[PDB]
Amino acid sequence: PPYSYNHPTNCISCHSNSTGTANSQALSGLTSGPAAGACDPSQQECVWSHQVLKGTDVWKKCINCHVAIWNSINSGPGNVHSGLLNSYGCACHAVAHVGYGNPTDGYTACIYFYVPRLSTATPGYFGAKPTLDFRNVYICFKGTPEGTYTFSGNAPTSLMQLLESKGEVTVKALLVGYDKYANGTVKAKSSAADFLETDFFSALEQAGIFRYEWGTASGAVLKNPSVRTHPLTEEAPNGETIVMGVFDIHTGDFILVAPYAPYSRAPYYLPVAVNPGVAACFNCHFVYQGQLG
Amino acid sequence: PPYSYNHPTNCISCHSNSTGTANSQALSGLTSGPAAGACDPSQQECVWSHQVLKGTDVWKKCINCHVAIWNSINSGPGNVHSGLLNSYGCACHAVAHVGYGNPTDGYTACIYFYVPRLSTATPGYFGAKPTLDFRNVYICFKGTPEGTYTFSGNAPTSLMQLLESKGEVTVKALLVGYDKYANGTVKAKSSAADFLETDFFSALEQAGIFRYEWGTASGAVLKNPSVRTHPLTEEAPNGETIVMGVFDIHTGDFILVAPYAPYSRAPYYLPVAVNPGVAACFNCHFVYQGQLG
Amino acid sequence: PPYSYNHPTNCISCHSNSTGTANSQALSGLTSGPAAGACDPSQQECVWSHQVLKGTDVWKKCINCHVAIWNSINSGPGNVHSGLLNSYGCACHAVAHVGYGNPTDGYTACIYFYVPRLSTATPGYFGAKPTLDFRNVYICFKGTPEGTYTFSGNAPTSLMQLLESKGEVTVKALLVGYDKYANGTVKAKSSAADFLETDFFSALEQAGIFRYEWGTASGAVLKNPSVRTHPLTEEAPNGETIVMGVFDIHTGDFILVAPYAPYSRAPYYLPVAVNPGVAACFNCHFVYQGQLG
Amino acid sequence: PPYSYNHPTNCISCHSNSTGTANSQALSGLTSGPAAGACDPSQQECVWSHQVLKGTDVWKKCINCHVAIWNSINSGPGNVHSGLLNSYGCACHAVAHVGYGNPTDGYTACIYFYVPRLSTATPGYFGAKPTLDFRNVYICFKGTPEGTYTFSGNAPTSLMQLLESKGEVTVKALLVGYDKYANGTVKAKSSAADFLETDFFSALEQAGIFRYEWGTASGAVLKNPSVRTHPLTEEAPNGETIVMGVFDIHTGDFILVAPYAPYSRAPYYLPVAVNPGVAACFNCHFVYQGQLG
Amino acid sequence: PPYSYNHPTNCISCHSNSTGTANSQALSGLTSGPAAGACDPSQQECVWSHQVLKGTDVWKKCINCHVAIWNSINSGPGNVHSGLLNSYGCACHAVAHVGYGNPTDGYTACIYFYVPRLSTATPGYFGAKPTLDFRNVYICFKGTPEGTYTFSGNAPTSLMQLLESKGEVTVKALLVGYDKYANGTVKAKSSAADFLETDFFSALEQAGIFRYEWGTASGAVLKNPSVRTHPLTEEAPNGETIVMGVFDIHTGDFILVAPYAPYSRAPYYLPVAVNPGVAACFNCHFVYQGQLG
Ligand code: HEC
Ligand code: HEC
Ligand code: HEC
Ligand code: HEC
Ligand code: HEC
Ligand code: HEC
Ligand code: HEC
Ligand code: HEC
Ligand code: HEC
Ligand code: HEC
Ligand code: HEC
Ligand code: HEC
Ligand code: HEC
Repeated sequence: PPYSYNHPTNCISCHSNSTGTANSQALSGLTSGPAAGACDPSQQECVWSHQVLKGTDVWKKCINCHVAIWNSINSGPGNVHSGLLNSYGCACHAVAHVGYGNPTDGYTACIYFYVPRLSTATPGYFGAKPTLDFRNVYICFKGTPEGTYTFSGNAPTSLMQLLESKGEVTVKALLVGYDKYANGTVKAKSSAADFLETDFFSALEQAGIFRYEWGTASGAVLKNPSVRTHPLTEEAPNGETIVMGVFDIHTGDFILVAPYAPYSRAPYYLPVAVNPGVAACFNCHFVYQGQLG
Repeated sequence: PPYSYNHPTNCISCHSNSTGTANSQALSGLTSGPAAGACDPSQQECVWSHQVLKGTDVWKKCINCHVAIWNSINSGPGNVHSGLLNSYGCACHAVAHVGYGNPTDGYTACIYFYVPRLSTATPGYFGAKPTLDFRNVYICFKGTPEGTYTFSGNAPTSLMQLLESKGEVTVKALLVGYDKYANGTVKAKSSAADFLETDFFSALEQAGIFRYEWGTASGAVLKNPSVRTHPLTEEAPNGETIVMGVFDIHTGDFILVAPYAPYSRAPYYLPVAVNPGVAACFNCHFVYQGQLG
Repeated sequence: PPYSYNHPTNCISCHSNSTGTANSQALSGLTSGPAAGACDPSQQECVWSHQVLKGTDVWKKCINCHVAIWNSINSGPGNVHSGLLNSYGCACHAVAHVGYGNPTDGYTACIYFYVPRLSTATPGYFGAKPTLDFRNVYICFKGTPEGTYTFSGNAPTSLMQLLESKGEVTVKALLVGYDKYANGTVKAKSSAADFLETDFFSALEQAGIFRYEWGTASGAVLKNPSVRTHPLTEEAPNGETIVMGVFDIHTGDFILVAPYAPYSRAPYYLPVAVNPGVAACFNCHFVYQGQLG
Repeated sequence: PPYSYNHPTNCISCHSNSTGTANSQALSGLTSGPAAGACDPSQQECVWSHQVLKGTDVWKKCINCHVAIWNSINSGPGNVHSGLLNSYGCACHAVAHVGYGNPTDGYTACIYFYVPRLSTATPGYFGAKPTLDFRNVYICFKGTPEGTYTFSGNAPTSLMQLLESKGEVTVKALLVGYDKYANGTVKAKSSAADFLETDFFSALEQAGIFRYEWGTASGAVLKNPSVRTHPLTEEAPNGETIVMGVFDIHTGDFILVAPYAPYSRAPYYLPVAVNPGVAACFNCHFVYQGQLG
Repeated sequence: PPYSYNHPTNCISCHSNSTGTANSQALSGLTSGPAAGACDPSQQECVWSHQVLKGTDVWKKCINCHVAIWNSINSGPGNVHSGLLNSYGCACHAVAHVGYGNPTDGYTACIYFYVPRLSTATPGYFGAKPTLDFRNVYICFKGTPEGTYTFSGNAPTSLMQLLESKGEVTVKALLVGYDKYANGTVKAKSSAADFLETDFFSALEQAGIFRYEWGTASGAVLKNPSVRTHPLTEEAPNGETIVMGVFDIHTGDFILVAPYAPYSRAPYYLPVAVNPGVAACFNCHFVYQGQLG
């Protein structure tokens, strides 16, 4: 069975354009019913049509959850980036598919993200905004949790050279200090960071990520005892997971978005002043003709 | 990961209008919860709504730290400049965003500040105070740490001409002599200035800025051994930082506020009589019709 | 950066009521510490509270250096003028703020001083002492180093008329002959005056002011080789300076206090018998009902 | 700037008890050095302590020049008047401070001198010497160069009545005939007096006073071409001067000491037999109980 | 100013031992030059040293004018009295200093002369010559021009008693008749005496003394039109003068030497046969043990 590391590993929901709508292009009759994309699930039984998507459609077709954020960026309080998302989906989050375990042999994982394109637009361009083209490039590699890596893909050669010279891909995240109790209560502390810096394939071994609270009478943010939040993540040490975060193409670092918005304030990560999560946008907003784009 | 040069490079806190308040316009439900600006983080889990701000709002929305200074100027002991700040935010500090490194190719950085406007107000005006309009103009440029620069922006043409003729933007700061010990103790000396004057992009290489003390039994100001101060800054030589200071539009010099208030007295910077930090206000308080405004 | 012409151009020290005292009304916590005027710099880190002062307070709040002179006048050997200084500060020295350069366009400078008030006190008063009221009036003007000037302010109309008719404000000082050597040694001669008489804005171009000695084995006063004195001043030809001296309201002449007390004796300024520095007190001690007060 | 009429108008030298001595009560450290009256100018830099003196001390503290005359009277060839000078300073010379000009409005000037006191000493005293008490009284007045005057002060009522009845104070001096050449040579003639008699405030307009020679091959006294003497005085028509001479309290006439000792012989002032300069001593040496003392 | 009655009232020339000689004990440097009695006026500027003399020196030190008469008596045609003058100066002329005026109150005047001493030299001496000792005694008094007088001094008691009994001191002189013309011509008549006999203090009111001629084509003595003689004296009615003559101690009469040698012949004073001027020598040449010496 698939294991959850940071995201629900429902390979159908993220790849098949919803399941509950009327026409439901992903739904088809079971035995001899209507052809694919024609049944009415509210009026007749029909089954998944085995639809799989590739390319930029997958980024856009991830609006099955996160309706609030999608509406927030599209004609909401995030109106600025509306042009980018409405044309390329979530064009700045990196999805890292991972396959199998047993660290004795070495796993296999690919990383998918976007890279701004700048070969056009009157060479010599050094603006504070990028041109609207991103090529949806990807990187995939194989290796053991310790030591060497082998790279492949169609990423820009400048990033491939950096990754080959480095020899590994690193993962860094911010670990808000937390206290775990017997009944599952998770309360955050006031001064603890324990900055993460490990190989990507050794990051599958540890699950000390804070990622919000779930307790009661907590002194930081949460106060309601009976809610369904998402506390500290799971280990998943030799399984098939979907690691989600952002990929800083400048240094080849896959960064996890470990803390949430209410837990990115000074009295909660004081020892380490920086939050690694917000680092992708420097590969978009301060570009020039060369660099690594 | 973002690097800290003089300011916390938390790109969300300075651009998203707080995160912990009740309504919390920057907070939105994670999967299908309340729309953006409607969750209660103390009563339900919700996530950053990807809100980004541009214009004069960003200057005003920087009241998430520095509550003491904001209250000091607004109806406090800094009551004089209350009219300016309450309408334009911190209208005299310059924020210099910087992107990427590897000085072989050259970085890219922009500078944001304010410039008094004087085209109105009965031509021939030569008062000791400026008119209340500042246009929040910006300058951005690209170049290597050594030699030539290329400029662009919407700054007044008089300043653009000076910057193009000069060919570079310089950084100057006051370096109070300090002694660094093994245990991190930093004690200031009695006579050492070592005035800074370097290209802006070569200022990212050196971190000899004094910027307060952190030791114990210090003979200058500090006496308490266990406090969390901010000692000498960090290098950040090929990273994405946020350099903060003031920009003197008269000479195109980006000035760092290197020493703090307790360390701007005669027995602490004696060899160099002037403190470069307090130089912005000459572009506001002694203006005339032309000049560089 | 600010330039030094005759005084340290530390715009905070002269305008913010000290920085090192316990309560330290000008000091405030950095991020969320105690409010302004409440931190203890010897026990906790806190920063300048952006306090700026206007009016008669600025004159009194200049006791951060010059403790010896302040104590000399207040209940010392200068006991006579103790009543005036303790109520109005240094009420006879003129401070001349100056802004920007490039003499092609023309600078902008204001002058601040005191003027005795005599409209009261039984009209017909022609005593040898003035009444204790001085109104702390100011004059500001704009113009190029050559030729015309434009005046404004709230000074008494009699002085404004004289300044407009004259068309310029002149600067005069006594230049004790000096010899400058390679190693910085400055020795005064026996007969050289070279009386100064130039427009105020052309006085920023030349720095031939003697202003004490710094050498060794000097035959005039100084004998110790290793001391920190203040030798001949600096040019500062297109910068923001703070010119300090006295303003003779009778002729509208801004007079620099060029020589010091040990160098105002006959064998050191013989060719010119008068010392222009001591000329302010004729606007206080020999007044009548009209005049220019 | 102050103007010289007959005396160096150095208001500090005559009022501040020297400047070059070791202890130097008038010298104080500049910024934070030793307190007033404690610096060593030959070993450390220190500045005028703003010391001002009033009363009989000012008369005694004028020994900073005129060392030869002071030693001549004190235990020298002027041994007779040694008792008077050692106790009251120069008790027979009159100092007349003057303030401002523009004769359209009228100036303001005070006169300071000594008056013998005779109310004691067995009424009926008509000796040829006065009693040793002089009260250092003063007279000050205001008026235009033409016509009326207004008097005030604490002088004996007998002199005040005479001055009010007269309506003006007159100045008289002896003008030795002189010839002035292009190169500054001044040679005295053999028969020319041109006795002076004018209002005090109209005496500031003319500068025909002989007051010694400065030429070469002169047939009267001087023979050396290269000396620094004091030739004919200056006009100073609307300025702040210090007129020095003697005040004959008998007639209220301020008398200038116009010619020097070598030029008070018969072949140099023949037309007028009397020299007005030596007229003060009749108010000391031939007094009685009443008179104007 | 001093007034001239019969003698130049130059109080310095008669009291300070010349001014033009090389060593010039009465001359001293002005500001810091050579000490008193050491300057060379022909080679350097120096000023009166305020030297005043008392005693028998003043009589001898009156050789600054009258060189002809001094040489006439000393080893000349007046060889007889050479012993007296060379040891006591002009020991038979009386000098009468006078002070102030306004005859309503009364003036004050002293008289200085010589009195032969005869208490020694074998009591019973009645020779035709006096012994060589004269004691340089003086008399001073106060009184109004009319009526009573008050006497004091150290004169011999016999003369004091006579003066007190008389109650006044009288002045007598011979008035040669003269005619005064518009152009200043003064011509003497042939028969007019108008003998003077008045109180000393009322003699200051009238100036009808002949005292030589100044005209042209005069029939008495003078023939040259252009000469500088000394015609009829001046009034000086309420001033400070120096009355010069001889004092006849026998009757206490101060006698003026009114006519000169060429005008003491019979056809010029015919009505009064005696000339009062030559009356002093009867107090020297016909003395005895008692009398009034
Ligand atoms: C349905 C279920 C979806 C779909 C179709 C997508 N997401 Fe999202 N996601 C989902 C859940 C329940 C959560 C909570 C995380 C948890 O339970 O542990 C998330 C979280 C994220 C995050 C935060 C990652 C982290 O905190 O470590 C991101 C960045 C994210 N999801 C992105 C994302 C994108 C880009 C999608 C479409 C391309 C997308 N999700 C779809 C549930 C669901
Ligand atoms: C939250 C965290 C913020 C926010 C939202 C702003 N600042 Fe400020 N700032 C912050 C810290 C922790 C510090 C300490 C500096 C350090 O840790 O090294 C500062 C400092 C400054 C300074 C001093 C710069 C220097 O000493 O070199 C300035 C001038 C400053 N901050 C300005 C500033 C402005 C103008 C802001 C809003 C527009 C602002 N800050 C927001 C923390 C925080
Ligand atoms: C701290 C630093 C101060 C403060 C707060 C004031 N002064 Fe003063 N001042 C200071 C220095 C180091 C010097 C030396 C001058 C030099 O380095 O070149 C001075 C000098 C003066 C002078 C002399 C001016 C001259 O010689 O040309 C004056 C007249 C003077 N300072 C006046 C003054 C007044 C009136 C102040 C308060 C209102 C004042 N100072 C404050 C240093 C400092
Ligand atoms: C220092 C400089 C002093 C001081 C402290 C005093 N005097 Fe004197 N004085 C000085 C100079 C250089 C001169 C020359 C005059 C000139 O340059 O024109 C004088 C002159 C006088 C005179 C003569 C006045 C005349 O000729 O018209 C007098 C009477 C005089 N000075 C008096 C005087 C007194 C009474 C002082 C102390 C109370 C005194 N001076 C101080 C220079 C200096
Ligand atoms: C310099 C000037 C002197 C000095 C130092 C003395 N005298 Fe003499 N004197 C002087 C003048 C110019 C005149 C002319 C008189 C005039 O101008 O009206 C005189 C006159 C006399 C007289 C005659 C008095 C008379 O005619 O009424 C006498 C008796 C006399 N002078 C005496 C005298 C004595 C005793 C002196 C020294 C002790 C002396 N003089 C000095 C000019 C000068
Ligand atoms: C929550 C999101 C999400 C989930 C869950 C997910 N994917 Fe994807 N997948 C993506 C996105 C986004 C892309 C876009 C890659 C591109 O556009 O090039 C992608 C692309 C792919 C590709 C294309 C690779 C290529 O070279 O074209 C494959 C294969 C794939 N996914 C397999 C899987 C499998 C197998 C699972 C589950 C068992 C899975 N994915 C689950 C988001 C997801
Ligand atoms: C993957 C690309 C990408 C990333 C990552 C990204 N942006 Fe942008 N951003 C854009 C583009 C494209 C635009 C211009 C949109 C347009 O012109 O329509 C833009 C515009 C903006 C603007 C407005 C610029 C203007 O001139 O008005 C702001 C502000 C901004 N972004 C902030 C941010 C911040 C803050 C981050 C990171 C926290 C970020 N962006 C991350 C692509 C990106
Ligand atoms: C502590 C303050 C601060 C931080 C941190 C900060 N900014 Fe800004 N930023 C500002 C201010 C102030 C402005 C105002 C510029 C204006 O008003 O024109 C601004 C403006 C901008 C703009 C607008 C440029 C334009 O032309 O309109 C962009 C893009 C931007 N920031 C990007 C970023 C990114 C990306 C980060 C972090 C990864 C970041 N900023 C972090 C203060 C900050
Ligand atoms: C970016 C613009 C700006 C800067 C920088 C600035 N000021 Fe001002 N200042 C103003 C304005 C605008 C006013 C007038 C406010 C009003 O009229 O309401 C003012 C007013 C003042 C006043 C009061 C003037 C009066 O007539 O009462 C003082 C004092 C003052 N400033 C001091 C300073 C000092 C000191 C500095 C530098 C250390 C400084 N200011 C920097 C904009 C500025
Ligand atoms: C050493 C002394 C000193 C220094 C340094 C100094 N000032 Fe001042 N300043 C004064 C004094 C004194 C006044 C008093 C004026 C008054 O009372 O009217 C004053 C007044 C002012 C005013 C008030 C003008 C008005 O019309 O009310 C302004 C604005 C000002 N200063 C600006 C500055 C600036 C900007 C700087 C430095 C960058 C500076 N000053 C540095 C002494 C100083
Ligand atoms: C700006 C005004 C001002 C200036 C400039 C000034 N004074 Fe004064 N001075 C005063 C006042 C006011 C008093 C009277 C103080 C009192 O009555 O309490 C005074 C009093 C005096 C007194 C004592 C007067 C008395 O009757 O006892 C002396 C002496 C004196 N000043 C000397 C000087 C000298 C010397 C100077 C110049 C070198 C000078 N002053 C400059 C204002 C001034
Ligand atoms: C060369 C001598 C000299 C000079 C120069 C001089 N004074 Fe005086 N001053 C005196 C003397 C002597 C007195 C003594 C008055 C007394 O004792 O009553 C005096 C007294 C005074 C007084 C006291 C008035 C009173 O009523 O008590 C004042 C005020 C004064 N001076 C002002 C000045 C000023 C202002 C200057 C120059 C700008 C100056 N003086 C220059 C010699 C001088
Ligand atoms: C032309 C001659 C002459 C002139 C002019 C003159 N004196 Fe004298 N004075 C004398 C003589 C002679 C004595 C000698 C008295 C004695 O020896 O006792 C004398 C003595 C004195 C004495 C001494 C009195 C005593 O009791 O010892 C005084 C005082 C005096 N004079 C004052 C003056 C004054 C004041 C002036 C002018 C302003 C003046 N004199 C002008 C000739 C003169």
